[PDB]
Amino acid sequence: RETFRKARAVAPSIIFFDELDALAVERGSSLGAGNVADRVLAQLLTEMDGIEQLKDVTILAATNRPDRIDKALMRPGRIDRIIYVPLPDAATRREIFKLQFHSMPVSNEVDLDELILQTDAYSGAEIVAVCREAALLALEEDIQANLIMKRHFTQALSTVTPRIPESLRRFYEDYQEKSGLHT
Amino acid sequence: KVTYDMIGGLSSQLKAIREIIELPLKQPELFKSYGIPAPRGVLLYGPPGTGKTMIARAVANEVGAYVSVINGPEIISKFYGETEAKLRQIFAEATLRHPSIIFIDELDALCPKREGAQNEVEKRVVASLLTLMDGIGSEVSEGQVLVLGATNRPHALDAALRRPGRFDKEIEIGVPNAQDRLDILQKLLRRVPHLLTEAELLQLANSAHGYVGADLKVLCNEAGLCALRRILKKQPNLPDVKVAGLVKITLKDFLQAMNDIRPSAMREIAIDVPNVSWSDIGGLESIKLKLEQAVEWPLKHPESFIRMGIQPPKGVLLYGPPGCSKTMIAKALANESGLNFLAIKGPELMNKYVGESERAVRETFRKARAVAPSIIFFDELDALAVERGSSLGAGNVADRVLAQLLTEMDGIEQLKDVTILAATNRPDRIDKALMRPGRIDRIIYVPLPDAATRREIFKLQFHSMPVSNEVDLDELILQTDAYSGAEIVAVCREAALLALEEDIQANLIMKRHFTQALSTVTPRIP
Amino acid sequence: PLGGLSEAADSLRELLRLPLRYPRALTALGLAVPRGVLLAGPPGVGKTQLVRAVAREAGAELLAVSAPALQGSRPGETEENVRRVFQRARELASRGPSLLFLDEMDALCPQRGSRAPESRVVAQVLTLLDGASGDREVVVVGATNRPDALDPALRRPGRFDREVVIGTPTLKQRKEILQVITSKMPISSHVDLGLLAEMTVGYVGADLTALCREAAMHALLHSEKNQDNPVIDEIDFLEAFKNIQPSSFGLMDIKPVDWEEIGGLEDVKLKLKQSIEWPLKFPWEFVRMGLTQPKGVLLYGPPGCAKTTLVRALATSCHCSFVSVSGADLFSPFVGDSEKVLSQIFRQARASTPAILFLDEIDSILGARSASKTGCDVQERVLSVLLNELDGVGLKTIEVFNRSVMIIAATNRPDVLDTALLRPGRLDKIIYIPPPDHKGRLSILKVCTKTMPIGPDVSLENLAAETCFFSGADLRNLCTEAALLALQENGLDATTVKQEHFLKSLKTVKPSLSCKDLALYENLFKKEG
Repeated sequence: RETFRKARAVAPSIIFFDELDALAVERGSSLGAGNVADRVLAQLLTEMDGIEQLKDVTILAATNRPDRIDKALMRPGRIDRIIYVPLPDAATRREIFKLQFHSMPVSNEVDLDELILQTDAYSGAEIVAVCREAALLALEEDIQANLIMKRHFTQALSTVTPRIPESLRRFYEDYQEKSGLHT
Repeated sequence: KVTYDMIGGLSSQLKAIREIIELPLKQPELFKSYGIPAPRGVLLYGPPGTGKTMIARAVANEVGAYVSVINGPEIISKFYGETEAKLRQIFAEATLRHPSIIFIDELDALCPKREGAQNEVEKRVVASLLTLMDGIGSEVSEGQVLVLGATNRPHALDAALRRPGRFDKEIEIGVPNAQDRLDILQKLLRRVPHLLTEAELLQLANSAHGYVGADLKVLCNEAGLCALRRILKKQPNLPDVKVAGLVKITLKDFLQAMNDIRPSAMREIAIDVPNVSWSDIGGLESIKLKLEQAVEWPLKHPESFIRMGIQPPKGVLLYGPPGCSKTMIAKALANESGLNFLAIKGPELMNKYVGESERAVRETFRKARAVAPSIIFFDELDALAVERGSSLGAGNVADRVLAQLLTEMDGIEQLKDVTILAATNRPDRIDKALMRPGRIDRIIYVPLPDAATRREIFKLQFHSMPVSNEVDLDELILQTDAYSGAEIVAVCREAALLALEEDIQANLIMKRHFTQALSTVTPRIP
Repeated sequence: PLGGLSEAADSLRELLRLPLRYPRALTALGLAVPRGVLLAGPPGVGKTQLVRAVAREAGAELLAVSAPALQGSRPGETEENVRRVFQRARELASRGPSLLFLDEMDALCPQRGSRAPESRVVAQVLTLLDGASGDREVVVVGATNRPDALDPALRRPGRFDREVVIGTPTLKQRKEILQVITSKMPISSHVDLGLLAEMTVGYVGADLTALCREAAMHALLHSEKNQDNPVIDEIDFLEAFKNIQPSSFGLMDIKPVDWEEIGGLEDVKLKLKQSIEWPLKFPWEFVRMGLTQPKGVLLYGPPGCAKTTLVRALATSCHCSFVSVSGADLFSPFVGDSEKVLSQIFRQARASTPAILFLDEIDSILGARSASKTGCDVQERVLSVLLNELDGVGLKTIEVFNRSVMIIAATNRPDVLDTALLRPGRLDKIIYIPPPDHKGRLSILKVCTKTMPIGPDVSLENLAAETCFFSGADLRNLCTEAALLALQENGLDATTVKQEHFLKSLKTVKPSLSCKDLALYENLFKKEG
């Protein structure tokens, strides 16, 4: 409530949401816990109602399993434009690699190509963790070495596994196809 | 009018307090010889009526110097100043009466804790008391003014009092014992015409379980009145001129006046050396050996075996199937080695007393330490050591009381010459958290009895039951395997029942008796 | 002397000295030093004696007035007595260090829901202190036992806020104070004071004083010949200790343990080395390496591996200040204090700013959330204050002063704990601790057995083959009991031990580490991520 009050007070502003499905576990499962959940969701609808009052006061949200929400938020008028965030392509992966190398002294045996090749089915931040662990491995090579060796990088690549299967992308795109509006 | 002899027994603490009170007054130079402060605040504690006031008055006789009895609630007047200034007058006189002693009765009323004292007059007068006490430290006052005290409950006291220079000598006085029971009986009856005999008094005292000094006074007085009642009920035209001397007490008076007595014996702590022995149930020699090792050796052998000092463990859990005379063995060892046995049974602990359960635990542990060469005990502790979580309505207390139990036991070093014996028959029930070593480590399994133990127990029964010689023990032995001591003695009881049920005046348990007994019994070994 | 107190003594020395050891015109340069401190703890140990001693060391008037000796019967005389004492303190400030020492403020402060005149008393002394703030050298030391016992309204900033605890009865201080006491007492010459000390767990100094007191007391009682020189024997000392009442009650494990008392899972060992101790070298490591330090790590293994041992070995191999956090240390009968000791130990971590803090068996520390729906509110309060305080962060951006404690936890029922704990940003790493394999079993048996009396007949590898589903403690108790069997049975006074006894002891300790429970544990707490 106070959130929305301040939002109005600072009208040129944007509300944000994340992990909506957390509060969006449907009632009946937890008998004594989902009560505050539905109260909160109801009051949320009660706040957003001032759409006219929301004079160009946009609301951005994002979640992982959009199904788990109630369509009371996905009913037309309030939250209608939808976008699936596509997994990073090769160029995006290379850009992630650039933003990574720009903060660690790396060796010259680097090769962006096969790195991008053996980093599919991964997520960006996960790949950041990969190069991070490869730096850790080089640190294990010597507590005062300078440059990480890409052999150790491949070792890390072997160690890290993509805990995200392509079936998840299949489901993502299926939901995309079988949902309401996108634009 | 009450010499020390008149006080019912407990001569030990009597002499203790005797010297501890007299000698300071006599020669403070002895304390000062070894650089010792003169102990100011003594305090006794125990269940009521026990002799608190009796000790008070009797020392008030024996002193030879001033004593000023001050009953507790009498000073409680909500008029401010009156209480504290009255104390002030008391202490001024205390000064003028330099060789003297001051006592306070029911001191618990004066010092309830801030959680208990819902009046702050209490807190301020406690403050003034502290001021007084510390003020007694005047060098001219030293060795002459002295403080006494007694409560109904040392727990209901306040922490601010046992601080140094204020209250150190916390002497315990509580439930008397067998010899003490007989003693206090004799002391009470010192000046009453009685129709009692020696062995009658012995067995009578034996029948006493929880009584207290003034309570026994009530008892004997009511027996005397019952005897007077019987006398005047024989003939009702007898004025007291012909009855005040002839009346004397037999046992019947005692029994009648006794069955209507609840001698405050609902929740106590009995230092009760039992009557059991190895001879009562033999066999399983290796088990009793390993146990007496684990309990006794850690003072002698791992001392001489610190050589390979792997570890002398403390917590033992030596258990097998139920009904195998376990607790019997516990008491047996406890009395045979010569330690003061205690007991807290799991079931008897199965009470909703939040904290008060743990309170009893703590008090028992403290008594144990007070009688340090000894063995604490638990029977079926899994009653409150249930598998955690399964009981949300009764185990929620169980986890926290077990944690408190920990908090106490965890003095592995406080556990020097003090061991612990829980009990159960399902090792899976026990929680390995209470077995993360350090506290309760060694374990034995006490298996089913054997043919040797079988013939042992049968010898015991035929020694305790008139039996016919034609029933050879070896027949049972050939058919009593895979039995249990409890089951076996039940078998013997049932054979006796058959013998008396066929002929109500029989004197020999014959073969058919044992036969149909076997028919009526079975090795319930599921 | 200040036996067993010199460390807290010198800390308070510097603290209270700052306004007094150094002049005022610098404060007049736009600085307002805190004035008025709290000494909370069981007194008689030296608290009075130490405040005496420090007012001496600096040079100050030991105005050791006992405020409990100022109670009044009618409202108004008390305030005049306080006027007297505080005014004398004011003229002391007019002359020099007005080291007013006023003890037992909590008895002068019955908290809310109490009567009225406490309000007048506390507000009036507040006037005194707030006015004497203008005066030059006004300082007061409220001496009590527990800060909670005092008036809440007397814990504000610019009020009694600088509060310190009496010395915790440590081993070293225990010995110090025993020696200090007997420094005027004619105890027997031969004294294994350390033994008596370690018997006296939780016993504060004053307790030890009293214990020695009754000891020598019965010494003098049951002896009459040498009326002046007592050989106060350790036997009477022991028996008195026995007689004496137990103690009333963040205990760091002084016990050091290396990487030798532990074998198996050396992978997890190197992991702990990775995410904990290399940070020591960090101030230059990530510089030439990039990656930051992961805030929190959570090690989980089946209950029975004694992970606490590994944690303590880590705390050993670093020299870093270490404090432990346990539920038994935590579950005091004061509701609302758990959060408080949490904050306190974290403040201590801040104090010894290089700090490694361990959260053992947190399922015990934090129970279930919504299993018992009638008494689980203060647990969520601890949950909230935790989630708040767990935010130890710094500049840490591209010399550096590495002022950043580290927190590591371990438990056995993570599926019970609150899920928000594992937040990336609070606990950003989790590691698995499987029960040892055949090789780990072999190794841990070898190392646990390196002091038991071994015989030339044993073959550890066979046990290793058959002692599967055995925890560390399982194998340790096993070799223990088997040694016992061998020794007692054959050599009542023995020399050797046989493996037969281990074989027999196998069934005596039923190993219920079912592999199905292993798979359950692993799946549960690997999907716990």
